[PDB]
Amino acid sequence: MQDAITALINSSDVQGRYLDPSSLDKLQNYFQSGDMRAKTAIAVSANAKNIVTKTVAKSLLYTDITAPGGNMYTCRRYAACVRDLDYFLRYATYAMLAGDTSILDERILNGLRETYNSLGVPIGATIRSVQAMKEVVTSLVGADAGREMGVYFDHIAAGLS
Amino acid sequence: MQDAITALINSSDVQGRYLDPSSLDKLQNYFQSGDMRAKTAIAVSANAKNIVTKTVAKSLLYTDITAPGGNMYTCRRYAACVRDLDYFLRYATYAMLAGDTSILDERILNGLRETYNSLGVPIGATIRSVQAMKEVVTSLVGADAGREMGVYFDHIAAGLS
Amino acid sequence: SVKASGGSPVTQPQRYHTVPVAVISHAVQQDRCLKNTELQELADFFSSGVKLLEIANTLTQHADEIVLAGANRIFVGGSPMAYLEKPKEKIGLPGSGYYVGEDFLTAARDPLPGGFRFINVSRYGAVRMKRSMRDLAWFLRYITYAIVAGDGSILSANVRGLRGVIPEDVTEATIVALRAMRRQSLDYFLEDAEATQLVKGYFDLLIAEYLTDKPSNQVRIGVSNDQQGLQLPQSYSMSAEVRPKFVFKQAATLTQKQEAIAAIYRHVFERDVTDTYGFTQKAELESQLIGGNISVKEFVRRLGKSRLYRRLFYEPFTISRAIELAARHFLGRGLSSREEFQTYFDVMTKGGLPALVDAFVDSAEYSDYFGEETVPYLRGLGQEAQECRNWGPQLDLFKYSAPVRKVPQFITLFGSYQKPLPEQHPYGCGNDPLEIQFGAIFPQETRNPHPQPAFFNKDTRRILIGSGAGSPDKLNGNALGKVPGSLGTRVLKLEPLHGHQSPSVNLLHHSSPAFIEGAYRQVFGRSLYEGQRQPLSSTESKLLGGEISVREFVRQLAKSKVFRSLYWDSLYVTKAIEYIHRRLMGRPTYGRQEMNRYYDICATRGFYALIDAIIDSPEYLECFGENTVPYERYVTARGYLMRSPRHENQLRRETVPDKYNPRKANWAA
Amino acid sequence: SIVTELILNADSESRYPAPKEIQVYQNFVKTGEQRIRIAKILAENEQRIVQNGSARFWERVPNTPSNSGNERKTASCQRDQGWYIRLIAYSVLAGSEKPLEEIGTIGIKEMYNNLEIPLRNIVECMRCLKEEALSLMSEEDALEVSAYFDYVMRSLS
Amino acid sequence: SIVTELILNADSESRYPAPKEIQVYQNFVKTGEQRIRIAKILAENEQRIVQNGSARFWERVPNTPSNSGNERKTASCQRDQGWYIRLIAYSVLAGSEKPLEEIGTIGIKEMYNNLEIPLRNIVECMRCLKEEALSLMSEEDALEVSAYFDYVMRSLS
Amino acid sequence: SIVTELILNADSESRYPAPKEIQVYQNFVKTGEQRIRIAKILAENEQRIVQNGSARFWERVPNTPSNSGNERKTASCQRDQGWYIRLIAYSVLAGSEKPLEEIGTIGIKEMYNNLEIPLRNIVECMRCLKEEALSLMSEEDALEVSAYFDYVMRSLS
Amino acid sequence: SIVTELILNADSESRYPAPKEIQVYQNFVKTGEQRIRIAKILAENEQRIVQNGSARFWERVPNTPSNSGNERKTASCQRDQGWYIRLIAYSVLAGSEKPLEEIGTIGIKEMYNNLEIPLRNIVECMRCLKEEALSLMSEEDALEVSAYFDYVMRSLS
Amino acid sequence: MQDKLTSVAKNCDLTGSSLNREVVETLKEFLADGEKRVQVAGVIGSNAAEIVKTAVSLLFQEYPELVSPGGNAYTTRRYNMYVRDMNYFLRYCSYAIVAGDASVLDERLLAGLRDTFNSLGIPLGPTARSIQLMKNIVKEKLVTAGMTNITFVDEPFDYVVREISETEI
Ligand SMILES: *[C@H](C)[C@H]1/C(=C/c2[nH]c(/C=C3N=C(/C=C4\NC(=O)C(CC)=C4C)C(C)=C\3CCC(=O)O)c(CCC(=O)O)c2C)NC(=O)[C@@H]1C
Ligand SMILES: *[C@H](C)[C@H]1/C(=C/c2[nH]c(/C=C3N=C(/C=C4\NC(=O)C(CC)=C4C)C(C)=C\3CCC(=O)O)c(CCC(=O)O)c2C)NC(=O)[C@@H]1C
Ligand SMILES: *[C@H](C)[C@H]1/C(=C/c2[nH]c(/C=C3N=C(/C=C4\NC(=O)C(CC)=C4C)C(C)=C\3CCC(=O)O)c(CCC(=O)O)c2C)NC(=O)[C@@H]1C
Ligand SMILES: *[C@H](C)[C@H]1/C(=C/c2[nH]c(/C=C3N=C(/C=C4\NC(=O)C(CC)=C4C)C(C)=C\3CCC(=O)O)c(CCC(=O)O)c2C)NC(=O)[C@@H]1C
Ligand SMILES: *[C@H](C)[C@H]1/C(=C/c2[nH]c(/C=C3N=C(/C=C4\NC(=O)C(CC)=C4C)C(C)=C\3CCC(=O)O)c(CCC(=O)O)c2C)NC(=O)[C@@H]1C
Ligand SMILES: CCC1=C(C)/C(=C/C2=NC(=C\c3[nH]c(/C=C4\NC(=O)[C@H](C)[C@H]4CC)c(C)c3CCC(=O)O)/C(CCC(=O)O)=C2C)NC1=O
Repeated sequence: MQDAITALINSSDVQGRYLDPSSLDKLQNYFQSGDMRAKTAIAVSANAKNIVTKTVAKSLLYTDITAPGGNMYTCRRYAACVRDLDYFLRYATYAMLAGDTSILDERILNGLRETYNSLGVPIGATIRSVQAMKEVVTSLVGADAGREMGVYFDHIAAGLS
Repeated sequence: MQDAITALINSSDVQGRYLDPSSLDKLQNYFQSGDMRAKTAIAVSANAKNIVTKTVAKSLLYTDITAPGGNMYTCRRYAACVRDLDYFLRYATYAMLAGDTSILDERILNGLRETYNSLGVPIGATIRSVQAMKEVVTSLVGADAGREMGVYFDHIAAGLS
Repeated sequence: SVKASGGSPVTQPQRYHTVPVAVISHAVQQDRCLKNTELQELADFFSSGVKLLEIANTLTQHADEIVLAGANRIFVGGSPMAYLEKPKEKIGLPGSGYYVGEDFLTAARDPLPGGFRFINVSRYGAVRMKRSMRDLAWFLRYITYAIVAGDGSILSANVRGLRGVIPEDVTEATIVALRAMRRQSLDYFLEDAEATQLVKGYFDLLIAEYLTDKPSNQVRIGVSNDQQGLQLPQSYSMSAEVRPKFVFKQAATLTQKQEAIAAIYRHVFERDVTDTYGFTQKAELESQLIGGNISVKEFVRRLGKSRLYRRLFYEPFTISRAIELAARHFLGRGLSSREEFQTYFDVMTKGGLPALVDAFVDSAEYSDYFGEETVPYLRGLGQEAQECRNWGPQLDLFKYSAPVRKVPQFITLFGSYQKPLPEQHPYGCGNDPLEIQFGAIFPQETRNPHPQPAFFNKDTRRILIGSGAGSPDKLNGNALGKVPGSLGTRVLKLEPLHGHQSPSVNLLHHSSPAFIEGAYRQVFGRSLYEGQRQPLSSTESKLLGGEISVREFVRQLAKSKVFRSLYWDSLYVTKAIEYIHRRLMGRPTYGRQEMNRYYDICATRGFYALIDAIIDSPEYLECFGENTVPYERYVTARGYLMRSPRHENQLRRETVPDKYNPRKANWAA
Repeated sequence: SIVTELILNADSESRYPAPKEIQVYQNFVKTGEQRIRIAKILAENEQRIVQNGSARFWERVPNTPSNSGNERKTASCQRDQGWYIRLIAYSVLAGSEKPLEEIGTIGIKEMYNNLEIPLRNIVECMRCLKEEALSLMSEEDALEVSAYFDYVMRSLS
Repeated sequence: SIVTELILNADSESRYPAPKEIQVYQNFVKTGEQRIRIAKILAENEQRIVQNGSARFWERVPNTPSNSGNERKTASCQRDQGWYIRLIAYSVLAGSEKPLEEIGTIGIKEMYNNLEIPLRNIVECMRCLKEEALSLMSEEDALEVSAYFDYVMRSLS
Repeated sequence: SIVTELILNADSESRYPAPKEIQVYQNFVKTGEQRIRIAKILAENEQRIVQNGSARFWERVPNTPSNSGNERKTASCQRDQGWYIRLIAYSVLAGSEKPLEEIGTIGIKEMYNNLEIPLRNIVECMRCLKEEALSLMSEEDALEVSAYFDYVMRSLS
Repeated sequence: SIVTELILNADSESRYPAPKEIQVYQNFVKTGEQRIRIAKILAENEQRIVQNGSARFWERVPNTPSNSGNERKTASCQRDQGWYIRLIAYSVLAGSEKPLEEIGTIGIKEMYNNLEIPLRNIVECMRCLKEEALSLMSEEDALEVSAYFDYVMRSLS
Repeated sequence: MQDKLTSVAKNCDLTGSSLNREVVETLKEFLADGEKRVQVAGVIGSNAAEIVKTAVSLLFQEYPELVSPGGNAYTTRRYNMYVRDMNYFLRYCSYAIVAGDASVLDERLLAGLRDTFNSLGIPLGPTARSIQLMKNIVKEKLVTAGMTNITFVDEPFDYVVREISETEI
């Protein structure tokens, strides 16, 4: 994976030149935002289980997904979906700390749609769950940090689609 | 699409042999059952609208599916669900007439799960509706013809699950 | 029931051993050029090749005499050589020019064992006599093959287990005949003492291996209740290529230990990458292995938990692909079932990559195959009995291009095994274009490969989501469909035209340039560039003057060189067929019926005939007639889902208490 | 089979089988026993049909690859005759020419042109086989067998 | 980057970042201005560093391909020196040797052996470049630059 | 008729009729006597069927334009009933619903909406007519007649 | 919505909204305050409209499923009446019939045929609802409401 | 993999009909034949080698070109592979007879079988013929043992053929 600093370094390196002033300004913006990024990571790490519980409550409960014949039927499938949401939240936190979505593409989104199609996991339902998770995180950590985290949640949702 | 005769002919043809006495006995069984199959097809055709009406009444009506926010809400989605139940009934009748489930494999179940997951159609509610339709058809055509039609209804339901 | 396919890799199993093949295979599996000793072996084999050829030719020229000497030793009361059937040349095969034109008429014009009983030819039967004579000739032929190959493997793999396949009643007789043949063969040199030595050795090897009585199959016991047990005949193992197995011994010299360590690196990292990536910590590990503190098992466990392994085979991959690769790196095999993948996925979720490495290395299977001192090696075809369930994925995993595929190959196939046919083109997921406004975007086979073939037969019909577009009169039969991004009643329609000049301002629904631009935007997906409309100007005129209908205008647009260059010249043929069908018919093809029909048209007549076949189809007349520009009428499930990325309206989540005094116990003091 | 054709005809109109389809289905189901008997006759008499038809065919058309002194070519021609009798038996069983069309008629010209076998000779051989097969059955039994033989002959031209 | 290393440790261990890792991340992002200033210092003085380092390196090691009288070889050596200074500036920016390692250290020995460039000569040239880089930098700023120069030299050695 | 359907199906593929189509044609022409007998029964009893169905239908639907005191409206409704019985007889003769569909089903909703005749009432009248007509047919004769009555009723609703 | 209408009309010709379309858009957005007032009027008087229209409709058509002594059927029919008033309020807000068409007109016949509710009765109930709703607005306010009620009635006939 | 009882019990919850009359009737019908299924499996296991040997010999009688040079059963290596695979088929068919369900065949016999056979060039026609020969031999042995209602014994073999054979019509 590459983070924001490494992304700028790679952008400058393919041209064989040092970081131009605009790249330095982007780097300084990332350095200035690191404090709120760490604060958001702390909050999400402290409330991960609550976040996933609220996400499932407002996105998947009492629908046909949890009924027999749904994809969250039986406790094993329910726990598997909860584990997938835990993965999504943790790697969204990783990407928010890193300042870019490379980790999401490398560890999650590469072939996740194919795996879900093979297993019969509904893509629309999990996109809805990711958007509900974005709303839950925004409610927990505030507006600005919520938007920063929603950038990567939207990246996950787009990658699934 | 293959019926009973075509399936037996295929099995004999890959071996390059005429139909052996076992396959000939199976063919004679199919010919003997053909009269009952035609009677059941006539009975289901005569009562298709009533069968689907009773299926919807006993499996979907007055639930949260037809309530606002449900997948059978709005007239277009209600009509589409009724159309899908018509599809299932008609193709189950086709499969019963043919004495073979290959028509359902090639025209009903292929990509049905992906399509339903893409549209948000509840899979479990569809399976329960197919079970209700099988019960209605069995009550209409009797125990023996009902069980014969239920073979293909169960094939559809198992493909959906 | 099982429609999913993992693909069919091209495999060429070894049927026997040759000296060059054996030497080169041993060198290949160690990833280095030939040694001096191996090159000397090859040179010695090559320098002696002329003598081997002379020996084989001598045996071939006297094949009838040798087989007769063998047969006369065991057969009485008849002529055995009457039952020896020679191979027949296939003359007059089609295309050989044997027949010119359609005229076919003018083309013509050692002591016997105690109590040995001979075999009566007449009572033995024609079938068994032919069997026996062909067996003797076959034995001699394979002996000459073994002489030429420099290796008796072609004999050993094909006669061990033969006893009993040839009836046990005549095994003794067989031996007698073979010995007789041997005697006759030795009568044909009598002057070399080296060719005689070679012939004696090969005959003795044949007799000794044929005498083995029902060799036991090598059993591959399932490692868990989710894995099946299998058997492999010894002949298959003997004929297969040999794995050079390295065993680490603390008493071995430093060079041999370093060779074993290099083998460990080549297995775990797929290549000795240790020097390239500056794996300096390796030194410490190597010491702990050389001094005997840890075993090869612990060395491999520490390698799997190293930063080098994480950088190479964890960081670039998802969890599923990383598990699939670690299976090969720590077990020498691919995953067997989806239950095995589920257990390893749970292990990785609970503890991470080190936990997964521990689960692989600490397994009973690892100690069963590699123990503590044996370097892990690649298993697979020819080493042990293989499963069909992970055939394609495992064969692709053992290739060097395995770390280049990012999409999981095992969990996807294992999941799709349990499902009906997928929602995809019958020719594969790579034949489905992106359902966008313009551009033929297809999954490239060789770039980020993720093909998932399925066994679609010729009668499968695809399920398509109707878009709900069309004029209101051409509706109410399929009006229940609704797709985002569909211009419903906004179809382009031009009523046909029927001695005075027209008024200055005559207004239709669309102006003539607007209608022509709409037709171009539908046929080509987008507006062409400035000069690109030059070849079609006359056609446009004929549309404006009523000479041709909108159907003919569309046909001429699709037949233009611009359309051919955009969607036919640089496209895989069936990909072009599918995309052109989507552009002209407004829907994807249903299945292999239409695809086969259009592919046959493209094969026999070409692109223009394909355009004519699509435009002249009855469905085109039913849907668009003569005056309507085509429009999108159906989309696939994935194309529908790509246009619906917002689900916030469905997440509305899911009053007066129903109990008085809740959460209280009865009769509280 | 005729049942598949009826079901596909109904499906083409997105409707349950009409009375005409049901009547065709019921007639076919009634005749199934006679169809099985005819198929058994064809199966048990295949070899003599092939031999007599080959004799007549070589008498009528001596300039064929099967009559060029090549044992393999003769064996292949007689195997093809047996295969086509088997396909006609399949079609008799199924009540339609669908098995024969799918296995031995679609692409027959391309296959036999690749093999460089004249098509007129195959038509004559089919005619001889039809003549020898029709003699082994009653007229009503031969009514459909002749139609299937004619179908092969028409597809070869 | 140090951020990438922390996230990768937490990622491979399947856990959210530990409190100490978050503290390390915060402390690192507090030094962005200093790192940017040091990187700008390296960038603005790359030419003089290369010139003085090449002069000293050819003084200490005259028997080198750069000093063999070939203009293209000399230009390539100067470009290599500039590239390694650029990589060290990248490493200063990222707070870790990771950019320099990934761009110019993995397979450095194999690449330079393919070019028939002695590795000890490159080590001496890197030492001279480090000397001049430290000569025009503050004491506290020199720690990262000297450490990364030593990292390059150790990778070559 | 069904013969026209077979001919058009053969013409669509630009080929002579296949054995399945010839079999369908022969099965159809085999039942001409039965079809003519059914048509004769329908023609002879047309007025009785109309009268009985009208009585039942006016019992079931008292407030209908036919039963509204207008003699001309009653006569027109009974003429419509007779015409539909005639069209069903045509369809029985032709072996398919094509005559009924082409003469009195395509545009039936538009015609009866223009006349302001509620379609539910016409469906009920057709139900009564079917019940009266099927009582005169034997068990083997009622399949096609009932199917064509159902065809009219489905076209109306 | 009329805004979507204008946007899609512009998109059909792949051109920006013309000044005429912008004028239509401005006129529509400057009349939205009156549309909100009409929608509020429909929402507040929905129960009155439903009860009075049900009284009139049962006066005209007493023998209907909603008036057969079944409490749940009456509740469902009156809920449907309220739902259609709601959809008409949506259409008034949006400036076009698209909300009504997409939510309660496409497939309305199929849905009500599956429920076995005769469509003539629903048309009569919609007519009574339209009269009751129009009796609560000025004619200028009632133009669009009449149009949308007519749209509903036409979809059922 | 699942047996008949497990699949029926899980479907009882899946379909929402619970333990209704049709499920009870099917369960009773299946349990009526359980002892016969166990007996059939015992007969197959006690005579496995003879069944496979007889079937492969009859296969080489009906396909004499298989054992000729250039055939797929040419040489003892490929002959042994023939015998091994026919034993595989017989073993899994006996499993399916015991279980009363074809899921074992789907999961452990037919998953990826076509891919393997295409990779190795194994002809499917002779494979189907050998499976049918083994089925006929098993039926003969069961008739010899005195079994009467053994229709279910046909179900696995035929099914496997239908799964591996190519589509001809
Ligand atoms: C009752 C003894 C206890 C209790 C239960 C309780 N459950 C829920 C909600 C759910 N329960 C389930 C259960 C299942 N899912 C399955 O797949 C199976 C098959 C083995 C079962 C039994 C599920 C899925 C839900 C979620 C809602 C849904 O059905 O979609 C609740 C409500 C929780 C909420 O937050 O709404 C409750 C209260 N509560 C007690 O106090 C008892 C100990
Ligand atoms: C929850 C929001 C939805 C859901 C999920 C669900 N997933 C599975 C199974 C798997 N999920 C994965 C996912 C991943 N693989 C990766 O590499 C990553 C990146 C870290 C992820 C997130 C995998 C590999 C599997 C298969 C392995 C397994 O089964 O554990 C299931 C279970 C399916 C089953 O049939 O058992 C479920 C339920 N399902 C929903 O309905 C939600 C919308
Ligand atoms: C009242 C004017 C007429 C009438 C109505 C009636 N309706 C039902 C039952 C249902 N009605 C609906 C309606 C809708 N679903 C939608 O999505 C929309 C568009 C937004 C509408 C209008 C539905 C879904 C039902 C099913 C029941 C449910 O609540 O899920 C009934 C009851 C029928 C029954 O009990 O089977 C009735 C009586 N009946 C009349 O007589 C009037 C002419
Ligand atoms: C009714 C029991 C359930 C229900 C169904 C529902 N389906 C749709 C839409 C579609 N249904 C299909 C299915 C098929 N089309 C085919 O051609 C075949 C094979 C013959 C099948 C099985 C398709 C393709 C669609 C997409 C739209 C279309 O008609 O083309 C809907 C509407 C979805 C939407 O909003 O677009 C609904 C509601 N929903 C339930 O809740 C019931 C349990
Ligand atoms: C310009 C900002 C950047 C850029 C663009 C670029 N695009 C293409 C070619 C294509 N662009 C598309 C995109 C679309 N397809 C759609 O349906 C829509 C929505 C209406 C869009 C935006 C497609 C499909 C193509 C393929 C070719 C075609 O025109 O059909 C190119 C040409 C690339 C080529 O190799 O032909 C380019 C250059 N590239 C840059 O570098 C800019 C930053
Ligand atoms: C339990 C499911 C299962 C099956 C079926 C299976 C088959 C199988 N048969 C094989 C070989 C083989 N199989 C055959 C032959 C045949 N095979 C037949 O089923 C026919 C009866 C016959 C041809 C008509 C031959 C000839 C080979 C060796 C191929 C070679 O020459 O390399 C191999 C490759 C060698 C091995 O690793 O065992 C496999 C995997 N493996 C499995 O796990």
